[PDB]
Amino acid sequence: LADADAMHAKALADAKAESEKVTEEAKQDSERIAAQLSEQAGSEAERIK
Amino acid sequence: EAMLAKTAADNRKSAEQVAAAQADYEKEMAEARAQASALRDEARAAGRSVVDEKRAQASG
Repeated sequence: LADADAMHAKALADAKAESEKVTEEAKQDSERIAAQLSEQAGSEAERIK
Repeated sequence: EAMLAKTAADNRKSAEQVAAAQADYEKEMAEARAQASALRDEARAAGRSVVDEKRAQASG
């Protein structure tokens, strides 16, 4: 039971840390996608002009 | 007899506790994957809207 409590604690801590890290990584991916997509939109505007 | 019953209950409860801690681990993995997929989806959707309105402005 003590080992299971320790496993629960460490697993919860690692889950929170990994979830936070991957959530922020997915964020950064989202902003990078948005930036490159705005760049593509600007290039399309230049092409249209 | 109470100690024997409590030991059996502790064994079962710790087995289901490790099972549920693991299940919570995959559950939050799936949760994080879902939020990452969302973030990406709405980001690209906003990009679609912005590029479409830029195309409209360029056309006009």
